Amino acid sequence: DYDLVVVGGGIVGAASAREIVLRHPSLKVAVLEKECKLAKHQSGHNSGVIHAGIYYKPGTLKARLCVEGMHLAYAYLDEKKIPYKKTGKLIVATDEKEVKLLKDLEKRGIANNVPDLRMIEGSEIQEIEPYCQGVMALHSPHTGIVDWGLVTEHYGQDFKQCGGDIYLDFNVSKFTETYPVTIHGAKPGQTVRTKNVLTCGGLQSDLLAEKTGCPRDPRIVPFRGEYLLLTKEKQHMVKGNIYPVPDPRFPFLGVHFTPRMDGSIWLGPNAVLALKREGYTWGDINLFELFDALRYPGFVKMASKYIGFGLSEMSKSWFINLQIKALQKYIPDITEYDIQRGPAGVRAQAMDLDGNLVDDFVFDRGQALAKVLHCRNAPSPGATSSLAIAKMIADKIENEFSI
Amino acid sequence: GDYDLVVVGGGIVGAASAREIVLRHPSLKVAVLEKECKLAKHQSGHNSGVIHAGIYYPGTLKARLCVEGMHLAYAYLDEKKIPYKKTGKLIVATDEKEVKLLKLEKRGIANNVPDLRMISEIQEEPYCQGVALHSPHTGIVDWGLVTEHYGQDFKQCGGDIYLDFNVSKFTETDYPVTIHGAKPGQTVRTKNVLTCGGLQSDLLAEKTGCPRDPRIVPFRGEYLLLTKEKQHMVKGNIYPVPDPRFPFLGVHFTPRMDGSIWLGPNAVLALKREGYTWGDINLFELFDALRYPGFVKMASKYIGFGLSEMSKSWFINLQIKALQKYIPDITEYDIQRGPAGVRAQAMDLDGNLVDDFVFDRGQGSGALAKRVLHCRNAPSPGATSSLAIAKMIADKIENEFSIG
Amino acid sequence: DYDLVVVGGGIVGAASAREIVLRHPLKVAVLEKECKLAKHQSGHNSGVIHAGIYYKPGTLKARLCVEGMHLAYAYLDEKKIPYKKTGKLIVATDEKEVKLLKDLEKRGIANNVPDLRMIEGSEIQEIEPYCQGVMALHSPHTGIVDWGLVTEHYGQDFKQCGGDIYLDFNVSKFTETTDYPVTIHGAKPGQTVRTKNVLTCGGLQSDLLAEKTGCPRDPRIVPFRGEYLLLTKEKQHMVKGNIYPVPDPRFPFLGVHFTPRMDGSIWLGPNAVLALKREGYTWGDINLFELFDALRYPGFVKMASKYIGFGLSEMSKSWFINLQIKALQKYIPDITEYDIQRGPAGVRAQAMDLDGNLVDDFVFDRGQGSGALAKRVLHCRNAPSPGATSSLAIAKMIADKIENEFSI
Amino acid sequence: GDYDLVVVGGGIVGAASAREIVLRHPSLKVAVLEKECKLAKHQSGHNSGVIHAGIYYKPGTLKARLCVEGMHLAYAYLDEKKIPYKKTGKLIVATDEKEVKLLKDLEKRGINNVPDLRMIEGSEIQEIEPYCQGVMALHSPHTGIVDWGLVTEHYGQDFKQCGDIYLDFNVSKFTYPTIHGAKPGQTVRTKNLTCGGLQSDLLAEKTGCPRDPRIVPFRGEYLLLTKEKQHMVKGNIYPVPDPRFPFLGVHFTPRMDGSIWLGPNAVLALKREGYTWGDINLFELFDALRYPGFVKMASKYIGFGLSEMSKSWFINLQIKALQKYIPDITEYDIQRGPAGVRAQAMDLDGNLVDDFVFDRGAKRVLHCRNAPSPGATSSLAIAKMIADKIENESI
Ligand SMILES: Cc1cc2nc3c(=O)[nH]c(=O)nc-3n(C[C@H](O)[C@H](O)[C@H](O)COP(=O)(O)OP(=O)(O)OC[C@H]3O[C@@H](n4cnc5c(N)ncnc54)[C@H](O)[C@@H]3O)c2cc1C
Ligand SMILES: Cc1cc2nc3c(=O)[nH]c(=O)nc-3n(C[C@H](O)[C@H](O)[C@H](O)COP(=O)(O)OP(=O)(O)OC[C@H]3O[C@@H](n4cnc5c(N)ncnc54)[C@H](O)[C@@H]3O)c2cc1C
Ligand SMILES: Cc1cc2nc3c(=O)[nH]c(=O)nc-3n(C[C@H](O)[C@H](O)[C@H](O)COP(=O)(O)OP(=O)(O)OC[C@H]3O[C@@H](n4cnc5c(N)ncnc54)[C@H](O)[C@@H]3O)c2cc1C
Ligand SMILES: Cc1cc2nc3c(=O)[nH]c(=O)nc-3n(C[C@H](O)[C@H](O)[C@H](O)COP(=O)(O)OP(=O)(O)OC[C@H]3O[C@@H](n4cnc5c(N)ncnc54)[C@H](O)[C@@H]3O)c2cc1C
Ligand SMILES: CCCCCCCCCCCCO[C@@H]1O[C@H](CO)[C@@H](O[C@H]2O[C@H](CO)[C@@H](O)[C@H](O)[C@H]2O)[C@H](O)[C@H]1O
Ligand SMILES: CCCCCCCCCCCCO[C@@H]1O[C@H](CO)[C@@H](O[C@H]2O[C@H](CO)[C@@H](O)[C@H](O)[C@H]2O)[C@H](O)[C@H]1O
Ligand SMILES: CCCCCCCCCCCCO[C@@H]1O[C@H](CO)[C@@H](O[C@H]2O[C@H](CO)[C@@H](O)[C@H](O)[C@H]2O)[C@H](O)[C@H]1O
Ligand SMILES: CCCCCCCCCCCCO[C@@H]1O[C@H](CO)[C@@H](O[C@H]2O[C@H](CO)[C@@H](O)[C@H](O)[C@H]2O)[C@H](O)[C@H]1O
Repeated sequence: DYDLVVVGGGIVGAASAREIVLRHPSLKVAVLEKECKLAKHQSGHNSGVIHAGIYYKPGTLKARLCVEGMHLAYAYLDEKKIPYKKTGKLIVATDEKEVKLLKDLEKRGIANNVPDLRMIEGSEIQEIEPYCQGVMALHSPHTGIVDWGLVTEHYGQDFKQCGGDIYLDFNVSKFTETYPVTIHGAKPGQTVRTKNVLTCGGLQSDLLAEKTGCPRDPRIVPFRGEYLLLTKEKQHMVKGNIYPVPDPRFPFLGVHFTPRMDGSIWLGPNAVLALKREGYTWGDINLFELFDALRYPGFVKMASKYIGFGLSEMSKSWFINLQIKALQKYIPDITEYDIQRGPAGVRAQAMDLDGNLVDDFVFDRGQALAKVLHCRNAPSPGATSSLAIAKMIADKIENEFSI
Repeated sequence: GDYDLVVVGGGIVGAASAREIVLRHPSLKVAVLEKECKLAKHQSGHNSGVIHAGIYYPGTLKARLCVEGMHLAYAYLDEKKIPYKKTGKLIVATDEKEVKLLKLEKRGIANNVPDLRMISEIQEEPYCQGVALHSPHTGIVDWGLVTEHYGQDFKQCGGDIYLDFNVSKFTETDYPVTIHGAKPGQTVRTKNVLTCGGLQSDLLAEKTGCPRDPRIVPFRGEYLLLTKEKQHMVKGNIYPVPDPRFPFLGVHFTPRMDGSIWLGPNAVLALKREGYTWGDINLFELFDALRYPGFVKMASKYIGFGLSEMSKSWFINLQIKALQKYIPDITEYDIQRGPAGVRAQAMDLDGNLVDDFVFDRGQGSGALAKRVLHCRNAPSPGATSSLAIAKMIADKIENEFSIG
Repeated sequence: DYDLVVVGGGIVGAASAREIVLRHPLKVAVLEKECKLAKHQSGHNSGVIHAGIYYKPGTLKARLCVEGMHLAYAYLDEKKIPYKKTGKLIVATDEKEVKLLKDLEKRGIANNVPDLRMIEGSEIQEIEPYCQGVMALHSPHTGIVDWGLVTEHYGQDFKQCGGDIYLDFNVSKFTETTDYPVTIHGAKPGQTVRTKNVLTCGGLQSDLLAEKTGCPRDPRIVPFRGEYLLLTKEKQHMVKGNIYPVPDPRFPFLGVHFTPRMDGSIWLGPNAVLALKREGYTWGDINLFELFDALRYPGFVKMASKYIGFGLSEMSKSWFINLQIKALQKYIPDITEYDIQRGPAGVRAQAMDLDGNLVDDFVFDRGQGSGALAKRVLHCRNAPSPGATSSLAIAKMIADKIENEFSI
Repeated sequence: GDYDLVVVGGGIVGAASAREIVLRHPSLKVAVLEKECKLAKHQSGHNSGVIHAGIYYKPGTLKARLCVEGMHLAYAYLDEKKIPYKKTGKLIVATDEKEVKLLKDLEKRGINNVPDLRMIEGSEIQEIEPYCQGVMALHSPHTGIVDWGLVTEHYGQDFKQCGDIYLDFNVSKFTYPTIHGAKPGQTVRTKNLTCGGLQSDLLAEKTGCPRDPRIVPFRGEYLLLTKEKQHMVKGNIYPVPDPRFPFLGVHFTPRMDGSIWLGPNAVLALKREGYTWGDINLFELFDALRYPGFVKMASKYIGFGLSEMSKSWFINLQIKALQKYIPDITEYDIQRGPAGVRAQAMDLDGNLVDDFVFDRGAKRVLHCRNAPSPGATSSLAIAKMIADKIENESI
């Protein structure tokens, strides 16, 4: 019924299916999503920041796609008239040990050609954020905030305006050979036949790849990202984004202060090991989803080296008074009575056999069903670089299937 | 939009109640809010699918609603032209004590289950044995499809079904109550509210002012699928003689409209409200069910019964020794594990399992109170008695909400 | 240093050591890890002296019981050890239990149990006026005793003939050095004992000690806690003797029985609950090393495949004692939950093969090869039930087994 | 009726008090009731055997008063009875400039009338420990190595030679107005204290004392350095610990037999006598976790306690911290050794008790629920304080 279908209604799958039919309008492209609407998981529960590209090492792939995607996104928001607020980004250092890291993020950010990056001292910190302390800060006024869930839906809008079809409530559960390939949903009779596919399963990147002939690695390890909602009384204390100086050994950016479109400013997210693939709450646990997460060889290797950082993140979440004490190192005007537990997101972090966290493209196919391409990982961050990542995925697909 | 009445629940009880209230009053502006993407996505979409004739329940309301609902169901199935098969039920006894309990025959004759005969005798079910009761008016149907037709009739009467509407907060506003969904900006204004939340009967009732009791204790009903190489060994429904102390009818043989033979369901306590799998655990929803005062009181009396259900689930080989008492030519190789349903069992603070109607509301004569009525439980079988209990739910809200 | 070492100060190890020194007046020592002898199974038992009623006629388990019973009474009177000889009344609950009790009557008189006599009706009131039932089986020769006190007398006779008892000696390792090739190391540093041959009756650790020589993991020791209930002193007059239920013949467990102790107390038990620890006498005692290994045993998965229902039954009645009372009221109905109290417990050293069966026979095992430790250290990994009553008979069997394995 | 005074607990505290009591009044009928077979089978038998100089303790405090006095009393007792010991330096070593500040406060608090407190510079470090690095350090040569289990046996040896140690006596309930044991018939009546280490809270509840202060077991795990490199550690090597906790941190310490133990750490034991990780007790966890003060301390000190468990789960991380002192140790050079359990008392607000705590019901009983640290070196000094409190409550 179709030529190629994209499995995944996330911002990556929507932007890829959009980009491929814009350049090739003669291709019947469909999209299968297991949920009611688009961007229900990662791209629907994010902090909503358009990143400038500072943390990523120059000359790498992630440093190029982020800077290119940040300009492609801003140009896309004006064409579609999507609301967005360009607020300041302050990477504030609190002691003499973090400014050395801040000085590395300084030279690393300038090499990526981020627009108008300045390094302010403690005197000018209140000039951008009057309520924030710090020894030194890094100001990136080009960063902005946007609802990536609305951005994801606008991708699907332009997708089917060119002839696409978005099949929502379609839980892909099996691939069969009959248009040679055939896709089967969770409901009986719900089936779609095509020639090739391209999956962007996000949190189920590996499980979709296990139903074609790909190995278990790289396994998707769920990391919950919890947020705290500051009360409306003190929303004026944060004008823009206030980021901390993170540990460069991990891709996590740490809990930060971030405003949103609805005037709400949120505190987060953290790095909490989710005991469930879609474990948005701490109580929700799946025994089968962690027996494999524990029997995975790479998990024991990462835990052998980085168990202390994951447990202290879980410590600051068990007792939020510890998290407040950390946030007071930046804005000491916030107490435990000025916040309340909000929603959270889960990160689909890839992991190899050695325990490293993957931050690179991971395409895989079977060893008819083989030669079905699975995008098991995309470079961070997937939201800002979405349009740039889409073009790169729109190049891998045309050589794997000859379009 | 603004409405007169709002029904929270896309199940067979919420849809039939919403369908009944608009047929009696076509001038009403009634809406339906369902948190899932389709009607009958839980209990009404994960059931055995057999239409009961009320042979186990006389003089009460459940025995009247089931037989009346069974007659109204066959009339609705023929009017809307929905496929159904009169498979017939065969309640077989095995031991000598089960013969005394089956002599269930007197209660079924009083309830006027038509063509009820005490049978064992012969295999005129060929492969079934044992030392029985036949009622050929018991049939099977897709109750999930029946629920969709209730929504089709409700939409044809001017009603709107809001899907993906996860009700999360009732606040005060001509339409003095407003309803908040999960997504920001999802708002519906109404005058009076009726909730049929099924597995979330108590949680929805808590957002108005109702007490914790009765609590909804999840009981997962796992099913085993007899493979196609032996589906011919069961022609109609073959039920065992159950313990009258529990509403669970025990693991039974039941054919489906697609020709498959399903074996079940059992009674395994789910570690989650929507725990359809054995491993899915919600520590919050688990601790509250156990810390509920009525749970330990019920566990102190019948935990051995629930443990044998779990043991037959952990080791399937123990389950077939029971099934071999009815059909001995079934091995461990002829069956596979299938899907499951979770029962919204209501339980009081004393431990007794609720089986009657439970309507609850607020207290202090406010706006959220008196205008939001919660159906915390409906008599079983809910699917078969759906058209029957919908008439009594419509009568309840007509009195409670004053409708013309 | 010594010619023979018997590790384990239980009733089986002390009887074998006492027997082996009387026949060969040999430098033999006894190593016990605990403070005193009979600190486990020999000191945490029902204290009943059985006659061969339940056991198969003509088998070794049935011969040893009546042989050890007659040897015990002769030994109790010889050493002036206090013992009370009441009766064991096995009552049937329903007609289905009358069929099993009829077989136990024929199975008991075949092994010469003096003197079996079936009773029924109002005759049950003549022996126990508070207990009911359809039919019963009377055994006037069944008595009670302090098996822990009996075990200490075995070591008393063992020391009265030149034997040395090593207390607080936790055997940790078996190494080789001659003339005494095998030395035995303890938990404390420097504590060592050299010997020519070693015999191990470790009870709950018979498989762990055998693993330190070269013996396989099977048969594994699976701990089964046996909890007791204390009948209040206000109703201890309601039971005059031993009231036993007819047990399932598939399991060696005799079932929760009414049993008086010689201090006047009436204990109701024991049950058969799986222990989360080899020496887990309480409900909360959990050792993850011993828990996560009893589950990884191949026989444990096979045994639970067929008898998990009987085990969860025992556990459910252990969590809610009201269920246990409803079972005991089928015999003496005037007992309620207010008339009981949680008491101490014992742990059975139940051996299990790889197929899941509970072995109840003699299991001797030595190391592999012609080395020093493999040919001089013999492990008794299981003894026939009951080890306490059959102690004198088991000791003679073990003594003959040692006389052949080591040529003394 | 048999004895006049009964000391429940045969640890180093119970043995020293019973020994001190009979020397003052040789006419008293005194007995010691120990649950285990030998004396010093628990806390006193499972320690680093260090005679503490007393450098961490604030001046003018009671803990600093008994430590400096008990250390001198212990050195006189070891020579009087000819007990083997070795006087090696402790050498408090620092790392970064942030650790030098706390090391400077340790030198000021010590100069508590500590003897011969010299501050090593850096090049002189190799003259005391040639394999240890660091920036600055604080030396004190009169610290000692000792078998505290051997000393406890000598305390009871004198007590038994001055007029009875009842071993295997698990004191159960209470009834010369009777002390019951675990075995039926095991009895002994007295006219007048308990010093149970990990059970001072449970013994007090047998006569009507409140649950507070509770005893929270903290397992102290040790690591045995390989015998092939048992020469890199000549004396003690202690890190600069966080002053908010009584734990001195994992340290290098040699034993009488030449072995060197690395530790102990502070890992929450899941059992009162939980000497290994897998040994847990559910009843003793609903005790500690449901305790009101435990949640208060956990809400403030969970991060430090979680990293301790992380270093215990993976020695991978533990040696990475030890290499900051001597960097010539690998993973194959270490091996998991034995451990001890700390009888840390905790009040209802979460604070860790560090002073004397005596509580009675009902009048003839007196439970020393806690004693100042370190109880091993302060054994003779603390015993003098316990003997003064029991004489007043009218010997
Ligand atoms: C807490 C959090 C905060 C973040 N904040 C930011 C930020 O501030 N800025 C930024 O640039 N990035 C941010 N990100 C990253 C960004 O959200 C993700 O990188 C991006 O959404 C990845 O796109 P995706 O489509 O792969 O994710 P997803 O949206 O999760 O894509 C997966 C989709 O596939 C569907 N699916 C899965 N399995 C199947 C199946 N079998 N059949 C059919 N459909 C299936 C899922 O339902 C889902 O819709 C954040 C991520 C997290 C977790
Ligand atoms: C395993 C099993 C087998 C059964 N077999 C039979 C049989 O053979 N024959 C028979 O007659 N009966 C049978 N039944 C009974 C029958 O299925 C139920 O009685 C019936 O489905 C009850 O109707 P309901 O509306 O409560 O269903 P439900 O679907 O459970 O109704 C609850 C609905 O409300 C929605 N909801 C909950 N909370 C919210 C919220 N906050 N906001 C919005 N929506 C919300 C849920 O998504 C759901 O759609 C069976 C039941 C079970 C569990
Ligand atoms: C609850 C219960 C009730 C019973 N009731 C009865 C009854 O009524 N009548 C009856 O006849 N029988 C009864 N028995 C059975 C009888 O008690 C046992 O069969 C018998 O006690 C076991 O003898 P043993 O010598 O093997 O025992 P144990 O006493 O268990 O012997 C093991 C000994 O080995 C020692 N040991 C272990 N490892 C080492 C080591 N490394 N170094 C040194 N020493 C070590 C232990 O300390 C211990 O003392 C009962 C058993 C139980 C559990
Ligand atoms: C890991 C660790 C390392 C240490 N290192 C050092 C060090 O280097 N230097 C230093 O000076 N100090 C050190 N200490 C401190 C010192 O070892 C202890 O503080 C000291 O032993 C406490 O004395 P105690 O008698 O109360 O202890 P314990 O020896 O525990 O005394 C309690 C005794 O009473 C018995 N008992 C308990 N309940 C009962 C009962 N009901 N009936 C009968 N008997 C009972 C117990 O069996 C035990 O023998 C260390 C402590 C620990 C835990
Ligand atoms: C499964 C077990 C293994 C777990 C896997 C490994 C997980 C690793 C997660 C690393 C921690 C998350 O990322 C971490 O966030 C914290 C908290 O914001 C940052 O912390 C930083 O900012 C916070 C406030 O925001 C300051 O109080 C803090 O002093 C500073 O270090 C770290 O710089 C960053 O490294
Ligand atoms: C607090 C939580 C603890 C659990 C609470 C109590 C839960 C009670 C569970 C009841 C068990 C389910 O319901 C029970 O099903 C079993 C097994 O199908 C039926 O059992 C019947 O049919 C089976 C075959 O299916 C026959 O082998 C059996 O001999 C017969 O009794 C029981 O008659 C019925 O009572
Ligand atoms: C870990 C997985 C495996 C679990 C282990 C399974 C072990 C098997 C358990 C056997 C149970 C103990 O042994 C069992 O005791 C019970 C209770 O006393 C006896 O039961 C008998 O007496 C009791 C009262 O005492 C009566 O209420 C009962 O009707 C009668 O049958 C059984 O006849 C006997 O079989
Ligand atoms: C129950 C949950 C809460 C747990 C309760 C609170 C437990 C508190 C324990 C704190 C940790 C133990 O004590 C802590 O030991 C560590 C490790 O040795 C010391 O750490 C010090 O020495 C180590 C080496 O040993 C160095 O690598 C480290 O850089 C240095 O800081 C800390 O200075 C001390 O504070």
